[PDB]
Amino acid sequence: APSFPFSRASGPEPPAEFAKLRATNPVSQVKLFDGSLAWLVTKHKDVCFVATSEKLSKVRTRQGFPELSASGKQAAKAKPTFVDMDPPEHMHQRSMVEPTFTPEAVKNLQPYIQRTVDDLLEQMKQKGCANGPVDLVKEFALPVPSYIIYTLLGVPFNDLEYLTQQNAIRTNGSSTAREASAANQELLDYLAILVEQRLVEPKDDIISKLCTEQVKPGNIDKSDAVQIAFLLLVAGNATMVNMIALGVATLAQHPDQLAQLKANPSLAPQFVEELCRYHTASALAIKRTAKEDVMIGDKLVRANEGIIASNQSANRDEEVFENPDEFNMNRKWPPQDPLGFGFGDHRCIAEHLAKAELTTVFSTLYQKFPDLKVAVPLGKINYTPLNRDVGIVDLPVIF
Ligand code: HEM
Repeated sequence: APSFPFSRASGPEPPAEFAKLRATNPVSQVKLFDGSLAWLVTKHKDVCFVATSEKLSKVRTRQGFPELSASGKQAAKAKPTFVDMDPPEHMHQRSMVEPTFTPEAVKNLQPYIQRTVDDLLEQMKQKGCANGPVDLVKEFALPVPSYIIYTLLGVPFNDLEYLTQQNAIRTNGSSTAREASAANQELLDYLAILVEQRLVEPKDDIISKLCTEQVKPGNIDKSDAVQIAFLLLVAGNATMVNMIALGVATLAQHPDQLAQLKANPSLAPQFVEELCRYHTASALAIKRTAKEDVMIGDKLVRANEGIIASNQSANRDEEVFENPDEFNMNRKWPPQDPLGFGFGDHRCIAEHLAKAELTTVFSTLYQKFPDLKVAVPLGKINYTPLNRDVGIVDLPVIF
């Protein structure tokens, strides 16, 4: 059995194994970092089944749960938030914070989203690139999702820049473990203090809603509220940064499609749908353990055996998406959903927010900077390490 996670075939490409497995062995065993074996599911139809089957569990203290690193195994010990829950606990807690992420709520947030993107682009203009390229990640891709999610949680304007930097330090590949866990402690301590404040005078933010509607009635206590606020911050932010940077890089590699976006910014939604299919930047989140024996394709998954469902592989499934390895924002979409955001009950709570952010960015970026260009050769883009989720560490641009 091959070791898993697989490495990406190159900087922007998924692992090569998935294509071979989809054609010859779509449900296979892989070897995890700790020698334990797990089942790997690679086809769109089977990913959808894993994501929704009531015989499979996300509870991480069940025997056989497939942790991919040593830190996930100790992370498993902490009191769980709804990302690691099964029904009916899962939706009991998830529904406490879902109101802010509904399509209606996200529609009302659109003016604020546009203003955040506008402001940060204008800052970047004023900084200019008269002394060399600027890092689109640091100047724009990192603060855009960071400022929005922090603001929704209830962080006041003056604290945004410091906390944005701390959260970036958490997941920066060149941080030592001491730097990353200190940045991590910094974030938890700040949220605990903000929870204490909102318990005394609530405002109009997610933490205030949790304090008022759940903590004070006793449905949860303040430490649960900190953990839920922390989950909402860290679950999607690094992914959002990578999607933004990956969109810019992808457009630089497909000049003809960038020219269409420049001449019709209303194509941004369709560009965003294809970006999220093609660059599946969160590909290791759909994991389960089997509560009972369960049949997936021609394999029997025994109870207490772990499953990993690759939505990355599913998004390149030739049986669903014609010419899946071509980036085509003008593609015709089948009936089946792309799985960039997962599937079923656990499907990314922030799907509508994330798409509205991505769509606002790509309908605005090139209207502001019609000559935005990646300043290094495309073969020299600094992608994330090949053993991690696809992403871009830094992206020098001129405009
Ligand atoms: C392009 C950006 C993003 C992508 C591609 C993405 C992707 C995903 C994926 C694949 C999952 C697993 C879903 C499943 O189990 O079926 C997920 C879950 C989740 N995401 Fe996102 N995400 C993004 C942005 C965000 C943001 C901005 C937030 C928070 C503000 C967020 C919060 C969550 C949470 C809380 C879950 C767990 C939901 C649950 O288990 O009920 N994500 N996301």
